[PDB]
Amino acid sequence: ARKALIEKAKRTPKFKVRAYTRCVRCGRARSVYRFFGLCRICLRELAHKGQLPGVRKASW
Amino acid sequence: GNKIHPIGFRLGITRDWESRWYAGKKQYRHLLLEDQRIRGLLEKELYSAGLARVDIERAADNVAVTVHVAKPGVVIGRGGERIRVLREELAKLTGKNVALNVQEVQNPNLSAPLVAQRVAEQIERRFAVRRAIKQAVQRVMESGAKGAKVIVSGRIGGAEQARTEWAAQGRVPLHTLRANIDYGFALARTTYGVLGVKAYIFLGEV
RNA sequence: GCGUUAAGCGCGCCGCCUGGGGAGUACGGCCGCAAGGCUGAAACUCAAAGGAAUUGACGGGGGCCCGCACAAGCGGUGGAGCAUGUGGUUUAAUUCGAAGCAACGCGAAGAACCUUACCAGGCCUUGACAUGCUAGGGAACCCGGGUGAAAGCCUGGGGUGCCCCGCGAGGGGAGCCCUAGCACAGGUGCUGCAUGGCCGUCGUCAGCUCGUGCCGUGAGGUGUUGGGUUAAGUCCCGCAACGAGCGCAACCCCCGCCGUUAGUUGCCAGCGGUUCGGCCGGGCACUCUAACGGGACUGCCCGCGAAAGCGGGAGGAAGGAGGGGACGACGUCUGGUCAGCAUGGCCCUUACGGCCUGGGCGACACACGUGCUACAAUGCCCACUACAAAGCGAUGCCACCCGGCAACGGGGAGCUAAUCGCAAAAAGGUGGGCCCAGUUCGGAUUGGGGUCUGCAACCCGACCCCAUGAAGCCGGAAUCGCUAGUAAUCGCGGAUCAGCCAUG
Ligand SMILES: [Mg+2]
Ligand SMILES: [Mg+2]
Ligand SMILES: [Mg+2]
Ligand SMILES: [Mg+2]
Ligand SMILES: [Mg+2]
Ligand SMILES: [Mg+2]
Ligand SMILES: [Mg+2]
Ligand SMILES: [Mg+2]
Ligand SMILES: [Mg+2]
Ligand SMILES: [Mg+2]
Ligand SMILES: [Mg+2]
Ligand SMILES: [Mg+2]
Ligand SMILES: [Mg+2]
Ligand SMILES: [Zn+2]
Repeated sequence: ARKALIEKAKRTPKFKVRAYTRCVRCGRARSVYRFFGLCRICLRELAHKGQLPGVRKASW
Repeated sequence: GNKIHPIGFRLGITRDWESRWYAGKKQYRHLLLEDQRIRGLLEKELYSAGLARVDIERAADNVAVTVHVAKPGVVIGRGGERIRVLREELAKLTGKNVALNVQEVQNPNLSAPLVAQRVAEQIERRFAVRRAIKQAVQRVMESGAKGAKVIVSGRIGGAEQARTEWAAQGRVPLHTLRANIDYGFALARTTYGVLGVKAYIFLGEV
């Protein structure tokens, strides 16, 4: 998550196919979810703290 | 590594969402994100006051923001000029145009987040950890409540070894999906490393 | 432990000890046929040697007792082709981590570029990013040109208003740009045996403790042991304990019957019209929908028991925790992660910083792991035809027509979606073909053509079509999962995602 590498927000990609999601908290661009924009970690946490509306702990 | 978050494990019942509002599909993320921003500002500012929780409701370009503090006077300010700057500073961040409420804390001695930061501070002030702890605990214990329990990370005292401190009275049932246990985590930066502070508080039942 | 068979209370006398090792050894002496025996040191050396008892761990000790742990049983893995991970080989690089169970389709829910952290080459230094300082020119910013792979280097012209003071030229000054110096950014650069955080794991195992009292010089023990019962330290009875906490359970979610609520789901179920496709009238009954609520408690009857609890029966949708989730104690391992994030210390700051193109993360003659597809007729191919759930969709799902063998293109309706689309579900059923053969089994490899995505598909994409049609005839030692709607088997969906190596 090198600050520099956090330049996805640099619209100008030269070729859209070069854009990539990146976490919006960890930077951890590995496995992010579009809906929230959260590095799978920076999501299970907020979802626990309760800062993610309706994001209830699933269960069936 | 174990023991799920007592809060999130209770989000369905005895405990609710810090950010309640609807939307989705193509706004959620943007909107949601917006929340982390506020909470970002409210936290770096209303610290010396006792930020306890940050409810954030929405109804389209009309947010709520209801900061929970122990010393609301600090949030407010002299006659209320500071609730003018924050309230205004919040806009330069979100043009959504929202208000800002401030609900005092009925004996902060019962707000986990606070019972922790309390401890946290002491630690950074180089105070025997074992004490602040036993101290905090008794406080809660002694200010109503049916159960309390404080946990502090390692390096307690700059020990070269990463330890753990306990202390806890009354009943504190993390497994009972009804108990309604308040939780809170205080971080502790320090000359020798970082110490985490966990505080649970058990109140009544429903 | 001893206790009138005292290790009690006393008296008489005798022997003997005065740290361990060196040593019962050396020497002297006495004794013996001899083997040896009795008497018996020190130098040296070590901070101990040692006794009883407590907790625990361990035992090829014992009793009791659980878990697909074994057995019974079904399917599979180890053989092959391939896919994916890992090692070894190897490479300019093949970035890094993970390692017995508790690493090995694991981080990586998506490496052609990006990502990417590695390698070569070109290139920038207050920097791709944050706040602030000194001197100076000009300042916002917008549009061309040259070298170039790109970056970047060099460079050209439009264009400054904003506040105050001044007739005005013009000067001062705030936000900003740029050269230069500085504080400093930045670092996926070491350390998770400095850490938070979160996770794994023994263990969803049944346990781990506390208060008060009692026992004990004490460490601690008692309660938490015992008999019985339980999925369980669950409950009963006993007992110097009486309790209580964390855990167990219950509270919560989904599936089982039912009711209430609500009917732009659903139905000739009841009625008339029909382009008989429930299409329209109409009605909410049923289905479904999503909310609340009722409902099993060994409550009921028989029988065993002190009691708990256990066997059976009855009513009932459901029975003794109805199935499955969510939920993982005090603690273990210096378990994992400083590459998610955070942070202590160390280290780099014409560089372990940053940009770019190309390459690498994808190679093999090797081994293993986890997988898929098979080796066939309880099958395989073709035509016809039937029943599902759960999700997804505006910078998307795409009906319908025409084109092309097809991938798919071109046109193009509906839908911000229970009431449009992805969709045909497949195995199945019905007719028929193949007839046991590497064979209409198996689809690898390879040749050739072609579509799409994407700036680009050589290194490295998916897909369609023809051709080729390999290893493979059910797997050595050894090894895995599963006790039900499970295993086995058959499809459909999603996340990431341009596309996609998902046989995960
Ligand atoms: Mg960082
Ligand atoms: Mg002798
Ligand atoms: Mg002699
Ligand atoms: Mg002895
Ligand atoms: Mg002994
Ligand atoms: Mg079982
Ligand atoms: Mg067996
Ligand atoms: Mg094999
Ligand atoms: Mg029972
Ligand atoms: Mg159990
Ligand atoms: Mg439970
Ligand atoms: Mg280690
Ligand atoms: Mg790889
Ligand atoms: Zn994140």
